[PDB]
Amino acid sequence: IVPFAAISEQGRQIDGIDSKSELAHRIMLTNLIRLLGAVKTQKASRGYETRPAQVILPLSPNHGTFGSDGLYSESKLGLETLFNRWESENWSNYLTIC
Amino acid sequence: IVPFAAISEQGRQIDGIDSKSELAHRIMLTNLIRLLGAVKTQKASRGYETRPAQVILPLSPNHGTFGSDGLYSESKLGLETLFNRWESENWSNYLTIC
Amino acid sequence: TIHFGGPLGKKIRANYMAMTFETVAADGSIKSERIFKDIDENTTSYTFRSPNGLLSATQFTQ
Amino acid sequence: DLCQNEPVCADLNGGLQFIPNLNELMTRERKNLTETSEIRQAVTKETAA
Repeated sequence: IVPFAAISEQGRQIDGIDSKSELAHRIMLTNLIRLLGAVKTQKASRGYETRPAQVILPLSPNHGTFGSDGLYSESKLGLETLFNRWESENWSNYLTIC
Repeated sequence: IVPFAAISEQGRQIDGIDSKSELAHRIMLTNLIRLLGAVKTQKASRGYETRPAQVILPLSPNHGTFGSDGLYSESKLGLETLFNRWESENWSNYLTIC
Repeated sequence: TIHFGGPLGKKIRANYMAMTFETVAADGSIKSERIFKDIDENTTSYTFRSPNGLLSATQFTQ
Repeated sequence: DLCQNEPVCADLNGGLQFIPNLNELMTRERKNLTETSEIRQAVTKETAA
């Protein structure tokens, strides 16, 4: 899986978090997590336990250091949590994180 | 500001991210950020620049280590970004983070 | 009310703290006294007051 | 005053971050309680029967 879809949030500071920032956050974090969950659901429902997929997971070095980029940094940091969730949840058998 | 409102997401794993997890995430992260932005807007609009408010910001040591808690860890980690945003954005004059 | 909150407020407070006037005591000794006795490094804010309005107060009238 | 200099991060965790595998430890201790409880209860119930 290469989930590299992204929207540009350039020009949005803390006072400019708008409906487009919500949409960008949804695309880059929330629905990405759901896309993975949906894949897991299929693989589990059919028992393909010896074919965990590699997820190339698009992280960013920008932790707010560029600035004025909306919720982009928060989305990218939020993805980093999957590293821990791979060990703490029951879907490692269906997915592996890179 | 003591924004300590929270909803319990106990029992939600990666396959159980539901409308209640979205609501909990909205309350603990998205609308918290908007609440701060709204305060900034007032203070800026009236020029109270020598009264930045302290934000006691409720972070958690749980970075997914308890498990089965929905989007709670992601919300709490997402708040940590404000530390950097205080330096990188133009609202330090109205707020300070703790 | 002036609020000394923040870096700017700390600077404003320091300006007030730095304000002084010298009095000659009856023995001829010069005593420096701060104008804003109420304000100090611990003071968070202060308030000017005038019942005929602050335009009638010499420090702002001038 | 410090927060006006720089953002402050206060660790009020009590050291929980130094415990490896907190969930497994918690699950084990919740078991430990239950076993001991059950044994005495089973003996009690059997003594009643």
